[PDB]
Amino acid sequence: DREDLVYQAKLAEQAERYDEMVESMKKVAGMDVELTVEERNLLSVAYKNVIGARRASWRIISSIEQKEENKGGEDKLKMIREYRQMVETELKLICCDILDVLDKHLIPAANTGESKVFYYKMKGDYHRYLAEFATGNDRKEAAENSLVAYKAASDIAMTELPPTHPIRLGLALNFSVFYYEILNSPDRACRLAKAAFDDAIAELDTLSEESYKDSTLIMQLLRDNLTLWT
Amino acid sequence: DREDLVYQAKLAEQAERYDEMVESMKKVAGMDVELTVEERNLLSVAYKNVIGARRASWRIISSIEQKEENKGGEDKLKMIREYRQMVETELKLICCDILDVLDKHLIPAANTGESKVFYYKMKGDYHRYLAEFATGNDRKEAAENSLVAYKAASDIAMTELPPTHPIRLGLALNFSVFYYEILNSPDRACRLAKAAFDDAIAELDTLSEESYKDSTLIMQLLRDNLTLWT
Amino acid sequence: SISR
Amino acid sequence: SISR
Repeated sequence: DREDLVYQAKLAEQAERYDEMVESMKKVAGMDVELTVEERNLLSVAYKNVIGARRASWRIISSIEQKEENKGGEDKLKMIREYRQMVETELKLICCDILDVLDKHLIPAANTGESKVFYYKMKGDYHRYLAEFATGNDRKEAAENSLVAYKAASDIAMTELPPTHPIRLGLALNFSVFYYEILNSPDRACRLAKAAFDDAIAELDTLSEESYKDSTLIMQLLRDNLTLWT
Repeated sequence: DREDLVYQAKLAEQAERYDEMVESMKKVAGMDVELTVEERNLLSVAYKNVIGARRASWRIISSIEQKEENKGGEDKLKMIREYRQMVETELKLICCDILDVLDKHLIPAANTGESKVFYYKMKGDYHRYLAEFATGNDRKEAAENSLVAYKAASDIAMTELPPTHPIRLGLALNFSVFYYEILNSPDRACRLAKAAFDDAIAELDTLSEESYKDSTLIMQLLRDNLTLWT
Repeated sequence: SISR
Repeated sequence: SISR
Protein backbone atom coordinates (compact mmCIF):
# COMPACT_ATOMS: atom_id res chain seq x y z
CA ASP A 1 0.00 0.00 0.00
CA ARG A 2 3.08 2.19 0.42
CA GLU A 3 4.05 1.00 -3.06
CA ASP A 4 0.57 1.95 -4.34
CA LEU A 5 0.66 5.41 -2.85
CA VAL A 6 4.01 5.96 -4.67
CA TYR A 7 2.52 4.68 -7.92
CA GLN A 8 -0.51 6.90 -7.58
CA ALA A 9 1.90 9.81 -6.92
CA LYS A 10 3.60 8.99 -10.21
CA LEU A 11 0.30 8.72 -12.12
CA ALA A 12 -0.75 12.05 -10.73
CA GLU A 13 2.58 13.58 -11.73
CA GLN A 14 2.32 12.41 -15.39
CA ALA A 15 -1.28 13.72 -15.49
CA GLU A 16 0.05 17.03 -14.10
CA ARG A 17 -2.46 16.81 -11.22
CA TYR A 18 -0.32 17.93 -8.36
CA ASP A 19 -2.93 18.30 -5.57
CA GLU A 20 -3.39 14.55 -5.57
CA MET A 21 0.31 13.92 -5.90
CA VAL A 22 0.54 15.86 -2.59
CA GLU A 23 -2.28 13.82 -1.05
CA SER A 24 -0.55 10.55 -2.05
CA MET A 25 2.84 11.59 -0.64
CA LYS A 26 1.40 13.10 2.59
CA LYS A 27 -0.04 9.65 3.35
CA VAL A 28 3.37 8.09 2.77
CA ALA A 29 4.98 10.69 5.14
CA GLY A 30 2.25 9.91 7.72
CA MET A 31 3.60 6.35 8.06
CA ASP A 32 6.56 7.61 10.21
CA VAL A 33 9.26 5.86 8.24
CA GLU A 34 12.42 7.00 6.52
CA LEU A 35 11.39 7.82 2.96
CA THR A 36 13.34 6.59 -0.01
CA VAL A 37 15.23 9.16 -2.15
CA GLU A 38 12.50 8.62 -4.75
CA GLU A 39 9.73 9.39 -2.27
CA ARG A 40 11.61 12.48 -0.97
CA ASN A 41 11.84 13.75 -4.56
CA LEU A 42 8.18 12.95 -5.23
CA LEU A 43 7.11 14.82 -2.07
CA SER A 44 9.33 17.76 -2.93
CA VAL A 45 8.08 17.98 -6.55
CA ALA A 46 4.46 17.59 -5.40
CA TYR A 47 4.75 20.45 -2.93
CA LYS A 48 6.91 22.61 -5.21
CA ASN A 49 4.31 22.57 -8.06
CA VAL A 50 1.40 23.27 -5.77
CA ILE A 51 3.23 26.25 -4.03
CA GLY A 52 4.90 27.23 -7.35
CA ALA A 53 1.55 28.01 -8.99
CA ARG A 54 0.48 30.44 -6.21
CA ARG A 55 3.87 32.09 -6.02
CA ALA A 56 3.57 32.76 -9.78
CA SER A 57 0.02 34.14 -9.37
CA TRP A 58 1.09 36.28 -6.41
CA ARG A 59 3.84 37.98 -8.49
CA ILE A 60 1.62 38.55 -11.51
CA ILE A 61 -1.02 40.10 -9.20
CA SER A 62 1.59 42.24 -7.36
CA SER A 63 2.95 43.55 -10.67
CA ILE A 64 -0.55 44.65 -11.61
CA GLU A 65 -1.08 46.21 -8.17
CA GLN A 66 2.14 48.17 -8.67
CA LYS A 67 0.91 49.28 -12.10
CA GLU A 68 -2.41 50.43 -10.74
CA GLU A 69 -0.59 52.07 -7.83
CA ASN A 70 1.42 54.36 -10.17
CA LYS A 71 -1.61 55.28 -12.30
CA GLY A 72 -3.69 55.94 -9.17
CA GLY A 73 -6.52 53.68 -10.39
CA GLU A 74 -8.08 53.15 -6.94
CA ASP A 75 -11.32 51.30 -8.01
CA LYS A 76 -9.36 48.40 -9.49
CA LEU A 77 -6.89 48.30 -6.58
CA LYS A 78 -9.65 47.12 -4.23
CA MET A 79 -10.17 44.09 -6.48
CA ILE A 80 -6.42 43.58 -7.01
CA ARG A 81 -5.83 43.57 -3.24
CA GLU A 82 -8.70 41.24 -2.36
CA TYR A 83 -7.27 38.87 -4.98
CA ARG A 84 -3.63 39.10 -3.73
CA GLN A 85 -4.95 38.39 -0.24
CA MET A 86 -6.93 35.34 -1.30
CA VAL A 87 -3.71 33.92 -2.86
CA GLU A 88 -1.66 34.80 0.28
CA THR A 89 -4.21 32.69 2.20
CA GLU A 90 -3.63 29.76 -0.11
CA LEU A 91 0.16 30.14 0.23
CA LYS A 92 -0.15 30.21 4.08
CA LEU A 93 -2.28 27.08 4.10
CA ILE A 94 -0.06 25.16 1.71
CA CYS A 95 3.10 26.16 3.64
CA CYS A 96 1.53 25.37 7.05
CA ASP A 97 0.44 21.96 5.74
CA ILE A 98 3.94 20.82 4.72
CA LEU A 99 5.66 22.54 7.68
CA ASP A 100 3.35 20.50 9.86
CA VAL A 101 4.05 17.22 8.05
CA LEU A 102 7.73 17.97 8.48
CA ASP A 103 7.60 18.67 12.23
CA LYS A 104 5.20 15.92 13.17
CA HIS A 105 6.42 13.09 10.87
CA LEU A 106 9.39 13.55 8.52
CA ILE A 107 11.93 15.25 10.76
CA PRO A 108 11.09 12.99 13.78
CA ALA A 109 11.39 9.79 11.71
CA ALA A 110 14.55 10.85 9.81
CA ASN A 111 17.60 8.73 10.54
CA THR A 112 20.27 9.52 7.87
CA GLY A 113 22.16 12.78 7.45
CA GLU A 114 20.88 13.22 3.84
CA SER A 115 17.24 13.14 4.89
CA LYS A 116 17.79 15.37 7.94
CA VAL A 117 19.54 17.98 5.81
CA PHE A 118 16.77 17.65 3.18
CA TYR A 119 13.93 18.10 5.67
CA TYR A 120 15.41 21.02 7.64
CA LYS A 121 16.29 22.62 4.28
CA MET A 122 12.74 22.11 3.12
CA LYS A 123 11.51 23.70 6.34
CA GLY A 124 13.81 26.68 5.73
CA ASP A 125 12.44 26.97 2.19
CA TYR A 126 8.79 26.95 3.23
CA HIS A 127 9.24 29.49 6.04
CA ARG A 128 11.11 31.58 3.44
CA TYR A 129 8.07 31.45 1.12
CA LEU A 130 5.85 32.61 4.01
CA ALA A 131 8.31 35.47 4.43
CA GLU A 132 8.36 36.37 0.71
CA PHE A 133 4.92 38.07 1.03
CA ALA A 134 4.60 38.62 4.80
CA THR A 135 4.80 42.10 6.34
CA GLY A 136 5.84 43.38 9.75
CA ASN A 137 5.93 40.85 12.58
CA ASP A 138 4.77 37.87 10.51
CA ARG A 139 7.74 38.57 8.23
CA LYS A 140 10.06 38.57 11.27
CA GLU A 141 8.71 35.22 12.53
CA ALA A 142 9.15 33.41 9.22
CA ALA A 143 12.68 34.92 8.91
CA GLU A 144 13.66 33.66 12.44
CA ASN A 145 12.15 30.25 11.75
CA SER A 146 13.71 30.00 8.25
CA LEU A 147 17.14 31.06 9.62
CA VAL A 148 16.87 28.53 12.43
CA ALA A 149 15.95 25.68 10.03
CA TYR A 150 18.68 26.63 7.54
CA LYS A 151 21.26 26.72 10.37
CA ALA A 152 20.11 23.28 11.55
CA ALA A 153 20.36 21.83 8.01
CA SER A 154 23.82 23.54 7.76
CA ASP A 155 25.12 22.08 11.04
CA ILE A 156 24.27 18.53 9.96
CA ALA A 157 25.39 19.11 6.33
CA MET A 158 28.77 20.59 7.18
CA THR A 159 29.68 17.54 9.28
CA GLU A 160 27.98 14.85 7.12
CA LEU A 161 27.87 15.53 3.39
CA PRO A 162 30.71 16.07 1.02
CA PRO A 163 30.76 19.70 -0.15
CA THR A 164 29.76 18.41 -3.66
CA HIS A 165 26.54 16.73 -2.44
CA PRO A 166 23.66 18.39 -4.31
CA ILE A 167 21.49 18.66 -1.17
CA ARG A 168 24.36 20.49 0.61
CA LEU A 169 24.83 22.76 -2.42
CA GLY A 170 21.09 23.23 -2.79
CA LEU A 171 21.05 24.13 0.87
CA ALA A 172 23.84 26.73 0.35
CA LEU A 173 22.14 28.14 -2.70
CA ASN A 174 18.80 28.71 -0.97
CA PHE A 175 20.29 29.78 2.36
CA SER A 176 22.28 32.46 0.51
CA VAL A 177 19.16 33.41 -1.45
CA PHE A 178 17.47 33.68 1.98
CA TYR A 179 20.19 36.10 3.25
CA TYR A 180 19.87 38.23 0.11
CA GLU A 181 16.10 38.39 -0.48
CA ILE A 182 14.91 38.09 3.15
CA LEU A 183 17.57 39.38 5.58
CA ASN A 184 18.61 41.98 2.99
CA SER A 185 22.31 41.06 3.57
CA PRO A 186 24.25 40.90 0.25
CA ASP A 187 27.65 40.53 2.10
CA ARG A 188 26.56 37.23 3.86
CA ALA A 189 24.65 35.99 0.82
CA CYS A 190 27.89 36.32 -1.21
CA ARG A 191 30.32 34.97 1.43
CA LEU A 192 28.08 31.88 1.79
CA ALA A 193 27.57 31.32 -1.95
CA LYS A 194 31.29 31.87 -2.76
CA ALA A 195 32.36 29.42 -0.03
CA ALA A 196 29.96 26.61 -1.07
CA PHE A 197 31.13 26.88 -4.69
CA ASP A 198 34.75 27.01 -3.63
CA ASP A 199 34.39 23.99 -1.33
CA ALA A 200 32.91 21.91 -4.11
CA ILE A 201 35.67 22.99 -6.55
CA ALA A 202 38.33 21.94 -3.96
CA GLU A 203 36.84 18.42 -3.85
CA LEU A 204 35.40 17.64 -7.33
CA ASP A 205 36.58 14.01 -7.00
CA THR A 206 33.74 13.69 -4.36
CA LEU A 207 31.03 14.10 -7.10
CA SER A 208 28.76 11.05 -7.19
CA GLU A 209 27.85 9.24 -10.45
CA GLU A 210 24.21 9.59 -9.26
CA SER A 211 24.16 13.38 -8.93
CA TYR A 212 26.95 15.18 -10.85
CA LYS A 213 24.49 16.96 -13.27
CA ASP A 214 22.44 18.17 -10.28
CA SER A 215 25.58 19.40 -8.50
CA THR A 216 26.94 20.99 -11.69
CA LEU A 217 23.67 22.78 -12.17
CA ILE A 218 23.52 23.98 -8.57
CA MET A 219 27.05 25.42 -8.92
CA GLN A 220 26.08 27.09 -12.13
CA LEU A 221 23.22 28.68 -10.14
CA LEU A 222 25.55 29.75 -7.34
CA ARG A 223 27.71 31.43 -10.02
CA ASP A 224 24.68 33.12 -11.65
CA ASN A 225 23.54 34.66 -8.31
CA LEU A 226 27.05 35.97 -7.43
CA THR A 227 27.04 37.79 -10.74
CA LEU A 228 23.48 39.14 -10.08
CA TRP A 229 24.52 40.34 -6.61
CA THR A 230 27.81 42.13 -7.66
CA ASP B 1 -20.64 45.30 -10.98
CA ARG B 2 -20.80 43.71 -14.42
CA GLU B 3 -17.68 45.73 -15.20
CA ASP B 4 -16.05 44.40 -12.01
CA LEU B 5 -16.85 40.80 -12.76
CA VAL B 6 -15.15 41.27 -16.18
CA TYR B 7 -12.13 42.87 -14.53
CA GLN B 8 -11.86 40.08 -12.00
CA ALA B 9 -12.09 37.62 -14.92
CA LYS B 10 -9.12 39.39 -16.50
CA LEU B 11 -7.11 39.40 -13.24
CA ALA B 12 -7.77 35.72 -12.85
CA GLU B 13 -6.69 35.09 -16.44
CA GLN B 14 -3.32 36.89 -16.03
CA ALA B 15 -2.75 34.96 -12.76
CA GLU B 16 -3.56 31.76 -14.69
CA ARG B 17 -6.28 30.91 -12.14
CA TYR B 18 -9.00 29.68 -14.40
CA ASP B 19 -11.50 28.27 -11.86
CA GLU B 20 -12.19 31.78 -10.66
CA MET B 21 -12.20 33.16 -14.16
CA VAL B 22 -15.09 30.68 -14.72
CA GLU B 23 -16.82 31.80 -11.52
CA SER B 24 -16.57 35.46 -12.58
CA MET B 25 -17.96 34.84 -16.08
CA LYS B 26 -20.74 32.46 -14.91
CA LYS B 27 -22.06 35.36 -12.80
CA VAL B 28 -22.00 37.62 -15.84
CA ALA B 29 -23.92 34.96 -17.88
CA GLY B 30 -26.43 34.68 -15.01
CA MET B 31 -27.52 38.29 -15.61
CA ASP B 32 -29.57 37.22 -18.72
CA VAL B 33 -28.13 39.81 -21.06
CA GLU B 34 -26.41 39.66 -24.41
CA LEU B 35 -22.70 39.38 -23.64
CA THR B 36 -20.14 41.53 -25.36
CA VAL B 37 -17.66 39.84 -27.76
CA GLU B 38 -15.06 40.36 -25.03
CA GLU B 39 -17.18 38.60 -22.42
CA ARG B 40 -17.97 35.73 -24.85
CA ASN B 41 -14.22 35.27 -25.40
CA LEU B 42 -13.51 35.47 -21.67
CA LEU B 43 -16.18 32.84 -20.94
CA SER B 44 -14.91 30.61 -23.71
CA VAL B 45 -11.25 30.88 -22.60
CA ALA B 46 -12.23 30.33 -18.96
CA TYR B 47 -14.12 27.14 -19.76
CA LYS B 48 -11.60 25.94 -22.36
CA ASN B 49 -8.67 26.05 -19.86
CA VAL B 50 -10.61 24.36 -17.10
CA ILE B 51 -11.85 21.50 -19.45
CA GLY B 52 -8.50 21.54 -21.34
CA ALA B 53 -6.55 20.48 -18.25
CA ARG B 54 -8.75 17.38 -17.63
CA ARG B 55 -8.82 16.40 -21.28
CA ALA B 56 -4.99 16.45 -21.19
CA SER B 57 -4.92 14.37 -17.98
CA TRP B 58 -7.47 11.92 -19.40
CA ARG B 59 -5.26 11.23 -22.48
CA ILE B 60 -2.07 10.86 -20.47
CA ILE B 61 -3.88 8.40 -18.15
CA SER B 62 -5.43 6.49 -21.09
CA SER B 63 -2.01 6.14 -22.75
CA ILE B 64 -0.67 4.61 -19.56
CA GLU B 65 -3.72 2.31 -19.28
CA GLN B 66 -3.04 1.15 -22.84
CA LYS B 67 0.61 0.53 -21.93
CA GLU B 68 -0.31 -1.49 -18.87
CA GLU B 69 -2.95 -3.29 -20.92
CA ASN B 70 -0.34 -4.64 -23.40
CA LYS B 71 2.10 -5.67 -20.65
CA GLY B 72 -0.73 -7.33 -18.68
CA GLY B 73 0.21 -5.46 -15.49
CA GLU B 74 -3.19 -5.94 -13.79
CA ASP B 75 -2.30 -4.57 -10.27
CA LYS B 76 -1.52 -1.11 -11.63
CA LEU B 77 -4.53 -1.13 -13.98
CA LYS B 78 -6.90 -0.99 -11.00
CA MET B 79 -5.25 2.27 -9.93
CA ILE B 80 -5.05 3.59 -13.50
CA ARG B 81 -8.78 2.96 -14.00
CA GLU B 82 -9.92 4.48 -10.71
CA TYR B 83 -7.89 7.55 -11.70
CA ARG B 84 -9.28 7.78 -15.28
CA GLN B 85 -12.76 7.51 -13.78
CA MET B 86 -12.19 10.27 -11.26
CA VAL B 87 -11.12 12.56 -14.15
CA GLU B 88 -14.15 11.49 -16.27
CA THR B 89 -16.29 12.64 -13.32
CA GLU B 90 -14.62 16.03 -13.35
CA LEU B 91 -15.09 16.33 -17.13
CA LYS B 92 -18.83 15.43 -16.77
CA LEU B 93 -19.33 18.03 -14.05
CA ILE B 94 -17.49 20.77 -15.90
CA CYS B 95 -19.37 20.04 -19.15
CA CYS B 96 -22.77 19.81 -17.39
CA ASP B 97 -22.08 23.14 -15.67
CA ILE B 98 -21.50 25.11 -18.90
CA LEU B 99 -24.17 23.20 -20.86
CA ASP B 100 -26.57 24.28 -18.16
CA VAL B 101 -25.46 27.93 -18.22
CA LEU B 102 -25.96 27.83 -21.97
CA ASP B 103 -29.49 26.38 -21.90
CA LYS B 104 -30.79 28.37 -18.99
CA HIS B 105 -29.15 31.79 -19.66
CA LEU B 106 -26.93 32.38 -22.71
CA ILE B 107 -28.95 30.79 -25.50
CA PRO B 108 -32.29 32.20 -24.16
CA ALA B 109 -30.89 35.74 -23.86
CA ALA B 110 -29.02 35.71 -27.20
CA ASN B 111 -30.32 38.19 -29.76
CA THR B 112 -27.70 38.47 -32.58
CA GLY B 113 -26.78 35.78 -35.09
CA GLU B 114 -23.08 35.84 -34.00
CA SER B 115 -23.92 35.00 -30.39
CA LYS B 116 -26.51 32.36 -31.32
CA VAL B 117 -24.02 30.61 -33.59
CA PHE B 118 -21.35 30.92 -30.86
CA TYR B 119 -23.54 29.45 -28.12
CA TYR B 120 -24.99 26.53 -30.11
CA LYS B 121 -21.44 25.83 -31.37
CA MET B 122 -20.20 25.88 -27.81
CA LYS B 123 -22.98 23.47 -26.85
CA GLY B 124 -21.94 21.17 -29.71
CA ASP B 125 -18.34 21.33 -28.50
CA TYR B 126 -19.15 20.45 -24.89
CA HIS B 127 -21.44 17.53 -25.79
CA ARG B 128 -18.60 16.40 -28.09
CA TYR B 129 -16.18 16.40 -25.13
CA LEU B 130 -18.66 14.29 -23.13
CA ALA B 131 -18.67 11.92 -26.10
CA GLU B 132 -14.85 11.81 -26.40
CA PHE B 133 -14.64 9.45 -23.36
CA ALA B 134 -18.21 8.12 -23.09
CA THR B 135 -19.06 4.50 -23.94
CA GLY B 136 -22.22 2.79 -25.15
CA ASN B 137 -25.49 4.67 -24.68
CA ASP B 138 -23.95 7.73 -23.00
CA ARG B 139 -21.76 8.08 -26.08
CA LYS B 140 -24.87 7.92 -28.30
CA GLU B 141 -26.67 10.63 -26.28
CA ALA B 142 -23.80 13.11 -26.42
CA ALA B 143 -23.41 12.39 -30.19
CA GLU B 144 -27.18 13.09 -30.82
CA ASN B 145 -27.06 16.22 -28.68
CA SER B 146 -23.77 17.45 -30.22
CA LEU B 147 -25.12 16.82 -33.78
CA VAL B 148 -28.33 18.64 -32.95
CA ALA B 149 -26.47 21.69 -31.53
CA TYR B 150 -24.01 21.78 -34.44
CA LYS B 151 -26.92 21.63 -36.93
CA ALA B 152 -28.66 24.49 -35.10
CA ALA B 153 -25.49 26.63 -35.12
CA SER B 154 -25.12 25.70 -38.85
CA ASP B 155 -28.69 26.70 -39.78
CA ILE B 156 -28.26 30.16 -38.25
CA ALA B 157 -24.66 30.54 -39.53
CA MET B 158 -25.40 29.60 -43.12
CA THR B 159 -28.10 32.28 -43.37
CA GLU B 160 -26.40 34.98 -41.21
CA LEU B 161 -22.61 35.04 -41.31
CA PRO B 162 -20.35 35.54 -44.25
CA PRO B 163 -18.51 32.29 -45.04
CA THR B 164 -15.26 34.04 -43.87
CA HIS B 165 -16.59 34.79 -40.36
CA PRO B 166 -14.27 33.02 -37.91
CA ILE B 167 -17.17 31.72 -35.77
CA ARG B 168 -18.73 30.16 -38.91
CA LEU B 169 -15.36 28.67 -39.89
CA GLY B 170 -14.69 27.58 -36.32
CA LEU B 171 -18.10 25.97 -36.39
CA ALA B 172 -17.25 24.12 -39.66
CA LEU B 173 -13.89 23.04 -38.33
CA ASN B 174 -15.29 21.51 -35.14
CA PHE B 175 -18.42 20.10 -36.75
CA SER B 176 -16.22 18.28 -39.27
CA VAL B 177 -13.93 17.15 -36.43
CA PHE B 178 -17.14 15.89 -34.77
CA TYR B 179 -18.09 13.84 -37.89
CA TYR B 180 -14.58 12.35 -38.06
CA GLU B 181 -13.75 11.59 -34.41
CA ILE B 182 -17.30 10.92 -33.11
CA LEU B 183 -19.58 9.71 -35.93
CA ASN B 184 -16.60 7.93 -37.51
CA SER B 185 -17.57 9.41 -40.95
CA PRO B 186 -14.47 10.60 -42.88
CA ASP B 187 -16.54 11.23 -46.10
CA ARG B 188 -18.83 13.84 -44.35
CA ALA B 189 -15.98 15.27 -42.28
CA CYS B 190 -14.12 15.98 -45.56
CA ARG B 191 -17.11 17.22 -47.63
CA LEU B 192 -17.92 19.69 -44.81
CA ALA B 193 -14.33 20.88 -44.27
CA LYS B 194 -13.65 21.22 -48.04
CA ALA B 195 -16.86 23.24 -48.54
CA ALA B 196 -16.24 25.69 -45.66
CA PHE B 197 -12.70 26.37 -46.92
CA ASP B 198 -13.93 26.73 -50.48
CA ASP B 199 -16.74 29.10 -49.47
CA ALA B 200 -14.33 31.37 -47.66
CA ILE B 201 -11.90 31.35 -50.63
CA ALA B 202 -14.79 32.36 -52.98
CA GLU B 203 -15.48 35.43 -50.82
CA LEU B 204 -12.14 36.60 -49.31
CA ASP B 205 -13.23 40.24 -49.74
CA THR B 206 -15.71 39.48 -46.84
CA LEU B 207 -12.79 39.11 -44.33
CA SER B 208 -13.15 41.63 -41.49
CA GLU B 209 -10.25 43.84 -40.30
CA GLU B 210 -11.14 42.57 -36.78
CA SER B 211 -10.74 38.85 -37.49
CA TYR B 212 -8.67 38.04 -40.62
CA LYS B 213 -5.82 36.34 -38.61
CA ASP B 214 -8.40 34.19 -36.78
CA SER B 215 -10.08 33.26 -40.07
CA THR B 216 -6.73 32.62 -41.78
CA LEU B 217 -5.73 30.38 -38.95
CA ILE B 218 -9.02 28.47 -38.97
CA MET B 219 -8.60 27.83 -42.72
CA GLN B 220 -5.09 26.68 -42.16
CA LEU B 221 -6.56 24.21 -39.64
CA LEU B 222 -9.24 23.07 -42.08
CA ARG B 223 -6.42 22.40 -44.58
CA ASP B 224 -4.32 20.52 -41.98
CA ASN B 225 -7.23 18.16 -41.11
CA LEU B 226 -8.05 17.40 -44.79
CA THR B 227 -4.45 16.31 -45.21
CA LEU B 228 -4.63 14.20 -41.97
CA TRP B 229 -7.86 12.56 -43.17
CA THR B 230 -6.68 11.67 -46.77
CA SER C 1 -7.65 16.00 -35.62
CA ILE C 2 -7.18 19.61 -34.47
CA SER C 3 -10.13 21.73 -33.28
CA ARG C 4 -10.38 25.51 -32.92
CA SER D 1 17.77 35.56 -7.36
CA ILE D 2 17.31 31.95 -8.52
CA SER D 3 16.73 29.11 -6.03
CA ARG D 4 17.11 25.37 -6.53
